[PDB]
Amino acid sequence: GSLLAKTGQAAELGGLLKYVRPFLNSISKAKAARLVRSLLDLFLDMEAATGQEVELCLECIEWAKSEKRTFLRQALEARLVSLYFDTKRYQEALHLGSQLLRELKKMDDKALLVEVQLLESKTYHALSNLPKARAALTSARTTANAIYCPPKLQATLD
Amino acid sequence: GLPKNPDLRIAQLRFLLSLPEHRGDAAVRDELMAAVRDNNMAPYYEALCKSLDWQIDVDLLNKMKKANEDELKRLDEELEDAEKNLGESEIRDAMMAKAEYLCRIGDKEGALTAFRKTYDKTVALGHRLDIVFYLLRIGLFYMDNDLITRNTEKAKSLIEEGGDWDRRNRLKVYQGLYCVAIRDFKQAAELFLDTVSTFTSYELMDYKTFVTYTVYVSMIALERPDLREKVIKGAEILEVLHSLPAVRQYLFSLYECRYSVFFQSLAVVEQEMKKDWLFAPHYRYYVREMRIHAYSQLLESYRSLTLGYMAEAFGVGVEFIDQELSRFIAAGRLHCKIDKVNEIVETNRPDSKNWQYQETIKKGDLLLNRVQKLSRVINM
Amino acid sequence: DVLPPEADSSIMMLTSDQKPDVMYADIGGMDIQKQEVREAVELPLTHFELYKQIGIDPPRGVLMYGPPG
Amino acid sequence: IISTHLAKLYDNLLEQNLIRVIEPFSRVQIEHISSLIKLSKADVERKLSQMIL
Amino acid sequence: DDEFEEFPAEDWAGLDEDEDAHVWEDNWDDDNVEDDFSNQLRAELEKHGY
Ligand SMILES: Nc1ncnc2c1ncn2[C@@H]1O[C@H](COP(=O)(O)OP(=O)(O)O)[C@@H](O)[C@H]1O
Repeated sequence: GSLLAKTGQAAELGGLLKYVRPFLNSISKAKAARLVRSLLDLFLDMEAATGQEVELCLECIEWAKSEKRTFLRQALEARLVSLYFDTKRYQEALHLGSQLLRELKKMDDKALLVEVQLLESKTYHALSNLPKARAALTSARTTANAIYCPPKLQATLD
Repeated sequence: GLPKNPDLRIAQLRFLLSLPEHRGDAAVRDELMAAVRDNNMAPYYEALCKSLDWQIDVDLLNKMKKANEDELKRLDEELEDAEKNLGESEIRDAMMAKAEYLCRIGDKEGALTAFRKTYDKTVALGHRLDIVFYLLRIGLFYMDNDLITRNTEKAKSLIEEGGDWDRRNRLKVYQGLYCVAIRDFKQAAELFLDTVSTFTSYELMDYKTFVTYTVYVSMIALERPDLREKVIKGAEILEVLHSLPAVRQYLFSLYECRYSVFFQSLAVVEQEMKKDWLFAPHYRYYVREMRIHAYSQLLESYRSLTLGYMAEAFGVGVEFIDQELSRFIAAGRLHCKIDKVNEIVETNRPDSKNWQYQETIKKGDLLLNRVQKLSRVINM
Repeated sequence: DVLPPEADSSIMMLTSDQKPDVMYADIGGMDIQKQEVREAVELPLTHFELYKQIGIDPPRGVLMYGPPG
Repeated sequence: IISTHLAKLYDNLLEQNLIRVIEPFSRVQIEHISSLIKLSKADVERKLSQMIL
Repeated sequence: DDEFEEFPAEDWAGLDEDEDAHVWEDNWDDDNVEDDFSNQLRAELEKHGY
């Protein structure tokens, strides 16, 4: 995956991701999930196949749901909220963020909640929704008090 | 409150098939697609005018209507005969089911009868609110402006006084009376900017349609004061204009006072309002009033703007703009005069003192008429 | 005559309204709780109509028995 | 917050230049105003309008 | 109480329809007849060439 990212390959990386699934369902859930996240991010980095990225990640989310890896599928849902904001998606990003918030507040994840709230504030600002953006950002601060030194995340919040 | 909303849709489809004959091919298709469904035989005495007397579903559809209505009637007979449930009991919701059958299936007459019956029977807060809402919805369905006025009067007078946080669920259609009528200038807006919907997408066919009504009403309402801080500042407003680009297009065109795109967008707006049953200002306040406001805004802060250049700054056809200005000056607004021998627009804007003086003398005329009438009242 | 003003009769502060001194989220204390305080502002934040209908009885007196912290 | 703020600042400079050059004149010709501001006529007229409306 | 029928009481013999059956307030201009404005603007665009 590192060499594929260095060269800029897309089809080979997609095939490798679609192939490594048995190895994913054979090891620690957290390690496999983070490997999946890293591979997906590296694939989405360079080659901008906007007609394929969303569909591939949605297939990955459906696969994670079938594997009952709830935190994995939630992480990819947050990643697609980020990709939706990158692609200037109007309200589908919004309802995906709302669904993520509903699924996550019942849990006690914190990094995902901060990222989701920050993305919601970002998309409110993109749609020029200033008061809801302010409310979401205040909630983002209230949630982000938890992580003490997330050096990237604190810069994002600021 | 979901019922009578698809009924509103079929009513608007009948409007689009009947009043504009330009829509006579796709209008037939949508009318058929929403009338072969929804059990439209009793609500087909209105549909027979445009299409055939009855579409070819007669046997099956009438059997379905009669069977469903007979089943609900049997249920109502059981509740009202075998059981003596009175007042605060389940007979109230039984008669609500009766009215729902008579409305969503049968014609409006039986629905209105069942409504008035249970309204006179039970006067509880929740029941009364629900039935007032249903009466308003069926009135705005069948375009009985008399029924709409009646239910609006009773609700705004006493029904809404008892019980709160439901007026926020009702004003959006309680102001539909002003919406469907000509009064889209002040009252409709003042009570209609409230972005608190009783349902996410219902009543007025959508939240997007709700917003389009808001935009039309505000555009009729004012021109460009701190409207930036009244509606433009609205975050939900900006979001829904992002959802609707052309709507955002003409709204921002009016706000920016760019007439070149404004007139084309305004013609598009008038065309859209034609495809809408809320077309009461067919010749007064589609485009003529909005451009009266726009021309006032333009020629104010101006003294002598040339016709030939204001024409290209406001579209094309110098003769078209000249005749429009003449017609509107004859109408009364556009406080200015036209120097035809030199083709100039010499405005006459009164000072604050002068215009307000004129307003006071007008009101003095009206009140002298009033006091003369009252002097007639006395000494007789 | 009856004197209309009442606050300056004995001073004791006055209308600290219409003035942003410290807005809200700018506070450094985050919450402590602050949820019972948003609860206390619910009544100023309209919601007196929603106190009824729902059947709740909104709080009236809020004592904070804390040190200058 | 790049194009929007740059446009806002540009409007600020336009308004400040016009207000700074406008005090002496009880009535001034707008092409002279445009000459002082070093711009065309239509844009200067549009800005002065949007200010005064 | 009398209706003053001595003055010629020619009641309106239509009894067919109220043209403004609703609360709409008309204006002297509102009742002019034209092809609204959309068609007129289309004709203007055509005569100017676009
Ligand atoms: N962001 C902040 N968060 C918490 N306390 C603050 C903040 N900013 C200022 N303060 C301090 O809070 C203090 C209020 O203290 P004080 O009113 O005397 O306590 P008490 O209300 O118990 O008498 C002020 O003196 C001020 O210095």
